[PDB]
Amino acid sequence: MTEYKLVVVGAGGVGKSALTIQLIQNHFVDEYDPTIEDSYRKQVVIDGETCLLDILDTAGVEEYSAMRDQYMRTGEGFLCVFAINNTKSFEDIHQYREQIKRVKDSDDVPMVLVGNKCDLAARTVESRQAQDLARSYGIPYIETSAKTRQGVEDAFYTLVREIRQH
Ligand SMILES: Nc1nc2c(ncn2[C@@H]2O[C@H](COP(=O)(O)OP(=O)(O)NP(=O)(O)O)[C@@H](O)[C@H]2O)c(=O)[nH]1
Ligand SMILES: [Ca+2]
Ligand SMILES: [Mg+2]
Ligand SMILES: [Mg+2]
Repeated sequence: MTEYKLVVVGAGGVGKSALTIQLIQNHFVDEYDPTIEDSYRKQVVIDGETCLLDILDTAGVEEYSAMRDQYMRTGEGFLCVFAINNTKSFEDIHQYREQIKRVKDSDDVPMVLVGNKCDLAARTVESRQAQDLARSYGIPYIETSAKTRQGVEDAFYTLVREIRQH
């Protein structure tokens, strides 16, 4: 049926893999195993439409992000993830937005800004600060927790709804 190619990007350790695995496999990965490039596929019904989700989980660690650019080129929408307890990952979003623009050769790419680890209390990125960044990009800001599942489905489904507006 209809297929949506989603790509999850962001700094190392922000929770890209945990988010993807929680969405697809329904469990929380507690350990930290740096990702090279992994893909997941699953048939789901989103807003009444039966579709195929192809999610590319990318590397956030520089040393493991070799051919990242090439893997991303096929993506139709991107989840730009940072962790609410990692100010540097939030400041890093700028770099991922630029990479996406290069990979897609477009300044109009479906995207969603995601502030992950919202279950943690050492918050250094306030909601309003992220809402403002998202507003400047003209995209939605959603907070998530791969641990509790809060906002996880919302984040991924919202990205699909953004692709549909493209
Ligand atoms: N409390 C909490 N921990 C989280 C959350 N998401 C991820 N983590 C934890 O953060 C660590 C890194 O998560 P991981 O998904 O591997 O991050 P990544 O962005 O995929 N890293 P990499 O880019 O190297 O592939 C793990 O110990 C994981 O359990 C969350 O929502 N809440
Ligand atoms: Ca391990
Ligand atoms: Mg990972
Ligand atoms: Mg501050």
